[PDB]
Amino acid sequence: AMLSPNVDTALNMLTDVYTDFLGISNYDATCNSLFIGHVAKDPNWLVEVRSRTEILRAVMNEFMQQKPKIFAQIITSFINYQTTFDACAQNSKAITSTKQWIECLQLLQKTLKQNITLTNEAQQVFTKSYNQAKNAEELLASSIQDGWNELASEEQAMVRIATEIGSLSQSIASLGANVTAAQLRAGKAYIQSMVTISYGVVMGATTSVPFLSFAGALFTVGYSAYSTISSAKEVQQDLDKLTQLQTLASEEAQAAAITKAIIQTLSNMSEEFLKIDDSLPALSLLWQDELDKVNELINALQSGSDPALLTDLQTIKIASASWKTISEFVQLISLPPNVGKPVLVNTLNNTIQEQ
Repeated sequence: AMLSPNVDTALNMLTDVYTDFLGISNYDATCNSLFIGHVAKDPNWLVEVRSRTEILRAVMNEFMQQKPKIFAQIITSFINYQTTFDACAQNSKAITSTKQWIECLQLLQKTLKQNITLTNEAQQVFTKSYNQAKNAEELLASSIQDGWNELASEEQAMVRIATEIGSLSQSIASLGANVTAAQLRAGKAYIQSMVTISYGVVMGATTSVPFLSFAGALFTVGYSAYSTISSAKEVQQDLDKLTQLQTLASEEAQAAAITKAIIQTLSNMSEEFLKIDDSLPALSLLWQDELDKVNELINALQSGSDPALLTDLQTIKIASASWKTISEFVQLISLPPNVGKPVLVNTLNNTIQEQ
């Protein structure tokens, strides 16, 4: 236990930070790109969904108003500590008085308390937005449930259409790249492209018309998003079975099934990126661990322990290398990601690029 965290541990946690904040931004983009058409006077349940999705849109836009500041603070926290820590580490043990060691280590103490405070405050932003999103998603679930209850005759047809839509989304998501610290460190470049699925519905069993459009981000390496989506057999298979399943249902029941599947996807991504993949709690405990070790060392040298026998000080120049490696990483993930050309998936069964 040096004055440093385990490096592999810290990088994987920073990778989670970097995928989570990317996920939040893309989720926000998904919320603000959601489009629902008309032709066919809106049923009551769709009037309700339009309003309640708008609330969810507002909740995530409010969070985005703070996300840049929150992300910047995380990056700065690691840049500031490594710089301060590197200044301590240079102290040649030969000519560095114990009073000097105490001084520079107390500057570490000051920064760590800063870092802990700003991390906890950011975590409160997450919990505020998470609870807001959950309440909004509960209103969405009620509306679509009431809509399905107005169509009990077609309930099992709607369940099948919704399931295939969830499967189709999963089949595309399963083509995404695995983002790890090892691969970011090794220079791998991840491409972030938005994939729009345009869900049509059949009118009077005769003509397909647009109903809803929904976009989400897909990460690839090397090849574009279109290259792998257009090449996946599972995707085209899911598209063909969805078309046949939509022939068993009213235009309105088709719409209610699409809407329920999209509501479920929105709810899972908020649960994912605003709570489960929220790594701020683990970030605070990292700083806390370091404060405990620095205060123990400060207490030790103040109270008369012999400095050259305290292992935290014997290894200070190795902990500095760890912090440098960590700071090199946060600067890497601070870059703008690479945006690829978007992909359109239309449920008249075609895959287009640049669209």
